[PDB]
Amino acid sequence: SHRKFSAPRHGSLGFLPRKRSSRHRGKVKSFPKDDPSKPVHLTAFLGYKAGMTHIVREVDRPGSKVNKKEVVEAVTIVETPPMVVVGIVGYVETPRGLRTFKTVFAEHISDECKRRFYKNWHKSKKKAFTKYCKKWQDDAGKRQLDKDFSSMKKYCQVIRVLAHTQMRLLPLRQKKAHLMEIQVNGGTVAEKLDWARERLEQQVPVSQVFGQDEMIDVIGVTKGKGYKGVTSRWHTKKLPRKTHRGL
Amino acid sequence: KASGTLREYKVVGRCLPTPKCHTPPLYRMRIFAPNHVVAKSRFWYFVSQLKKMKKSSGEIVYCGQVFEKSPLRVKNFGIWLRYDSRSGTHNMYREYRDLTTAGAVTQCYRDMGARHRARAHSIQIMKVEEIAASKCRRPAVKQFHDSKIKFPLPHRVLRRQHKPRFTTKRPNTFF
Amino acid sequence: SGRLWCKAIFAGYKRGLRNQREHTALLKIEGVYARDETEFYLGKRCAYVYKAKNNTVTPGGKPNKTRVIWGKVTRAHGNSGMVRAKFRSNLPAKAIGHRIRVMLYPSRI
Amino acid sequence: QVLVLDGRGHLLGRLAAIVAKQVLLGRKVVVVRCEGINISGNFYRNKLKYLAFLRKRMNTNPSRGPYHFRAPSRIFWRTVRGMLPHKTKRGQAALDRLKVFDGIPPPYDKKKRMVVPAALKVVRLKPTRKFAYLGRLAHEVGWKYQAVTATLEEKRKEKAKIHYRKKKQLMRLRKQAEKNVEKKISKFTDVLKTHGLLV
Amino acid sequence: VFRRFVEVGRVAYVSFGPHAGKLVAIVDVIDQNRALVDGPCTRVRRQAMPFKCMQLTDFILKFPHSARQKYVRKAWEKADINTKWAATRWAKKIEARERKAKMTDFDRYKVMKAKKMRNRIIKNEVKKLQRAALLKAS
Amino acid sequence: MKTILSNQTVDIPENVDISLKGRTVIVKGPRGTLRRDFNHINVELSLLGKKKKRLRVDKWWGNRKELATVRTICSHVQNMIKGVTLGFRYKMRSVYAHFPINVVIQENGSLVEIRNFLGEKYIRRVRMRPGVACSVSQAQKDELVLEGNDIELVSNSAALIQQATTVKNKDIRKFLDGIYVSEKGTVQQA
RNA sequence: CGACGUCGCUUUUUGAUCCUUCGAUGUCGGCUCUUCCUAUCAUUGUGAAGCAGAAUUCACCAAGCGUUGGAUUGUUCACCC
RNA sequence: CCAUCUGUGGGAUUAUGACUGAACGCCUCUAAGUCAGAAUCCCGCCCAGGCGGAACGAUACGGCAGCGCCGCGGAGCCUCGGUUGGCCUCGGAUAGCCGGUCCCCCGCCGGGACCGGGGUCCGGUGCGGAGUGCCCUUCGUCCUGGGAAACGGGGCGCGGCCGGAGAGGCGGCCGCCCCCUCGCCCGUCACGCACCGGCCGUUCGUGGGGAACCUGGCGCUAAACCAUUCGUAGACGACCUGCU
Repeated sequence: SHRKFSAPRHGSLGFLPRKRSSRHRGKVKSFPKDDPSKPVHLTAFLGYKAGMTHIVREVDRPGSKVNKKEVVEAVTIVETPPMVVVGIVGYVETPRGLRTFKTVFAEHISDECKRRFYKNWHKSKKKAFTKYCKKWQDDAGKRQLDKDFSSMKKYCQVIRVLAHTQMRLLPLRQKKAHLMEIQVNGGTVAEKLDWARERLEQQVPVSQVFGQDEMIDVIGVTKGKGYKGVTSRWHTKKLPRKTHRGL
Repeated sequence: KASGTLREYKVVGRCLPTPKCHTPPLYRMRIFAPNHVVAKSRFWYFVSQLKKMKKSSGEIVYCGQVFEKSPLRVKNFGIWLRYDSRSGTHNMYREYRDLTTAGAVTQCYRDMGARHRARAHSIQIMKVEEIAASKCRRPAVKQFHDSKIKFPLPHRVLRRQHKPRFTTKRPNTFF
Repeated sequence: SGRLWCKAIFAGYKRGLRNQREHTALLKIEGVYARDETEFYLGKRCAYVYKAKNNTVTPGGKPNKTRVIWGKVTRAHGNSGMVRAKFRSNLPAKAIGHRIRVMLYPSRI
Repeated sequence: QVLVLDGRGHLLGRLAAIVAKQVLLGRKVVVVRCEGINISGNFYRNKLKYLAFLRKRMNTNPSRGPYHFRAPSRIFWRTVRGMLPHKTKRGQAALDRLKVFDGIPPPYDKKKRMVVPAALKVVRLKPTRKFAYLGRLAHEVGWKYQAVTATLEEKRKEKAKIHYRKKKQLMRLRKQAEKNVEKKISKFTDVLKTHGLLV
Repeated sequence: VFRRFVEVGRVAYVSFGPHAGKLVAIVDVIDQNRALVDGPCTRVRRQAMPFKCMQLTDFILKFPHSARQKYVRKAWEKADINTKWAATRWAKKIEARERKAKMTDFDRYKVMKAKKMRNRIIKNEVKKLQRAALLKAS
Repeated sequence: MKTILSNQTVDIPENVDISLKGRTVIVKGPRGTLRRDFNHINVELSLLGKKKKRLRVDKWWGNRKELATVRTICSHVQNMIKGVTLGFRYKMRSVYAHFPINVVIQENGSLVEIRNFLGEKYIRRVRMRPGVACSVSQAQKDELVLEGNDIELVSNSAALIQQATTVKNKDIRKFLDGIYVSEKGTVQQA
């Protein structure tokens, strides 16, 4: 037969490897298109959701019914202790997409970031980059650094800075810093690369990265609710409450 | 039939001489057949088609080609054909231009089969005559009597699969 | 020194389309690329050569890991230059796409 | 070595057939510049014949359903797989001796590229018919690298022109050297044209 | 654009066919494929061959929309073609190539040694030329 | 059929100059230079004569639908000559009933602003073709003057502006308001 | 729009037939759910009209997205607010 | 939806309307060559991330061990594919290739002087010889003579100047230092009857690929899982966590 009535399909098939996300941190799959029509500035930034709260403002929509009157809105308090930036990665482009050309870590990186390379801080010697460090302290290493930055200035044409948050300033149980790249939109790769070079290993504020009264996007892994049924997951009507083995 | 290259046979036949009259007359036909056995059979076709004789009541007095008169003289033929066309018989007058009359007729069969898709078993030639430039009439033929003609080889291409499949240069399709 | 055998590509078997005969192999001799060029190779001796785990014995020499399946070209085959050849054992069919040495032992020049 | 074929200017089927035969015989054929491969027929008819393939998916699945491929490399690779066997070990070990690329990678960049004039467009097609580029076909039906490949190839071209230039100069120097020392090679200049070379 | 037309008296090389390698003059065009030809001093019957077996040259003669071989022979020898042709380079290439294809084995051993020595000499003087170019270069 | 030969000849005024590399024909004269590269027309363009009197298009062995092209290429290069020596000009008058078409030229050479159409508050910025100078005239009350060298260009822009101002879901047999190409012309006259 | 004529299509009707299962395919309708077709009711873009506007009718590309809440019968079907 | 927020940008065109323009001296949206064009179509944004890839860190004190980097040495296993190389311009087809200037100006002291590439000239070729029917390498050990040679040749010689990115292999030259001036073509003594008595798998890519074992120099001193905790996750696994 034909479905004797027409109703919208339940759910959305455009989200349908529906499963646990392998990432635990919202993994930016995109970035605003690069453009030399601006001096450089970072474009992504990490915050923590603590809870909502009210707000009261006099709305400004000209000509609308509620214009110039008071309203209340429900805002969500994401707090973001300032991040540090500890590494610079270069991308090149090939007919098959991009390629992670090379990376350069900082001279010294804090334990919060070293803690991201390990599984048993208690059972381990915390020995990362203990050899890499001398590529900052021996002149030969500095020459190799020069070669690396010359290459990343010439061939690479998308540059991203490794950054992380520092848990130490934060009342969360955790002590393992969350690490993310940030892509640097702005003028030529020379300006991008040298500028981020100079900005290695310094605190990154918030108001620098994001403007005021802006319009940003939030990426995260939603709330989880366990292996769940089929009238709550896709919102399908319960069969009348006299059926057999299921309803 | 199955045309190869037609050869213009000539056949002469008669009915058997009955006691009533000592001998009937003798008939000559000019028939295009790739071999003289088919020439004989198609002669019987034509004769039974025209007058009430059959090979049962006839014997083929003479059967042999006519060697071409001057096969080194380019000559343009007008050919009076009559065929059948899936909706009724059509008369038709085509034209060709070649050396041997047999060549002209074979060209006619090939281009009737292509340009008009009538098989070779439904075409019965009436006349083929070499005629002058003042009686040739279709333009396609008409454009080839000029004391001087010149035309380049416009876009010329030839075989390179025997010459290597995998060469390192590319063909020139000018000269 | 140097090699003395023309290269050959073992290419298939005399087969209709669903019947395969293993007593008449097909070679494609690199060098002949059209019929009427076989007339030199007809009857030339040809060998399959390969290696294996266990050793053998080798005429005029010490044992070596090489083995050979002998045979000869027999007749021309196709307008392209393929040739038919029969070997002293049906070819092991692992090599359709491999190399055959077509030598110059019977030389009717 | 291994055969390498320029993909520019050839037809699709007339190159696929020969490449498949050569692979299955054993030559390790490589196809390069697989984006400028021509197709006989106008553009919208071929784009229709691509969407008419692109609808051949299942209900939703990739399992029960064909894997389309939208880059010129793998469209050519699909056609060659069609003309090969690909359900038998001979066919798989065959299809794993062809290698396609878009444009040209470096290891073959500094390498000669033969052609197959049995398949060239100028040869095998009239002047007054229409053809449609595989680059544009793929970029219409989704291949996010048109700009990238064009730029990389045209940067190669500027790399290679100077090589060709030094080649010109070296050939000229050869001409000059021959004309400048040909008072002692005339004996040798004999035994070449005697058996029929250089002229 | 085209610089070799097909005239009433064009003189053409044959490239395919059973008369291959020869030269022969067109007499008159039958149609767009086939044109009656002959060469009496080039030992060919008068016979209609396609254009695809033909190949064109620069030598043009004078005779009508049909002539007698008696007369075309005088027309041929008027130009004395078999010297102008055999002077054209397009014959030298042919002749040298069959010289190669009939070049025997022992000839091959002469040629290999001679050409090897020539190449060493060429690289000698060429190497001197690279030495000389740089010193005056910038 | 395959007619053995068809030809056409243009007698070039001396005051012009024509260069060619294959089918690419470039014409340089008093008012400027134009190019046009006729690929897939497949003809022979030849230039003959002291002071290059004549040009000859020749099509060999063509069919009917292919001899059709010879005089088309004749007319194309003829209009090219007309542009380079004279220059093309088109003139537009905008009919209106109760809403006087307000057309102004927002930037100098192109980018025509059109507004007050039928009462529509919808402004339009019609982008004239590159190499085309628009100029609202003044000796005629409602007059657009389009000028250029390539008649292709000027006329394309012309029909573009005409068609961009038309009604939707209305009777075009009574509602008529809009701009129209009126009187096809040149720059200067013999 | 279309009579007297005439050529097709579709298998969303009803027939005609017995090929497949009688050591079994669970056979009406409704409820829930996916998806498909187009010969398009509405919507995007269009031509036409006996089209001034407003409505409405014919036709084209087109299935991406909609196609309801109830009284009466088991109802498919129907009918009505 | 019983409260609250958020839900997006391009390309190619179809119907259709047109530009130029023949076919057919006119006419023409079309036959060559163009434009505008949309809940369609394709991609972008958003979901997963391939017997698919990338960059980077750390890479085992029983120093009384397990290992890595170099230069070889030493066997034994087993896998089995070939049997000189080619280092490279775009591209055009009713056209090209190549030379040099008289000439045009353009970026690297261009413009103030050396420097090619870019144009425009004119010349040789074209069934392409500056041609893949093509080119280079290319053939048992030994005394002495002629010709090139000495601006040479060789050095896992030092080093340098430097370079190479779509998957860095690899590249030249040069400061030197050392060693021969012989090795290449044409001739002159010869030398192991080379050894096979007519006869097959030997004639190089080879120092090839992978596991497992006994030599000298220089360097490494780790992590993972469990157990445990946590609950931002959980059917059990898996995940996020803490632990001198």
